[PDB]
Amino acid sequence: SFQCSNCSVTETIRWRNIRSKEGIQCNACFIYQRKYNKTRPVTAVNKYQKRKLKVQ
DNA sequence: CGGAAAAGTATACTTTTCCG
DNA sequence: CGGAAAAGTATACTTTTCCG
Ligand SMILES: [Zn+2]
Repeated sequence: SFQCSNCSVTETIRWRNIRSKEGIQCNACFIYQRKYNKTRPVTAVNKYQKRKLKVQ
């Protein structure tokens, strides 16, 4: 176990330290940044439709 | 007030390393 | 030398806010 370089929560449902230099222990900083860094992959949107296809 | 897009967190699949 | 297990990586999928 390590720590995030922004969050800091030992109980990480799924880590992301990625042996390199920094240690993004959390899954929030990397995955949430999808839209906050650039154009989030439309892949997650394609399945997102699963909700939008039921009611609209 | 409702729906659409943003957002967020878990999970599913995958990989990398260690040890029998 | 290969299997196993946890971390890694990103999409999946449901909720919420906000504007039409
Ligand atoms: Zn973080």
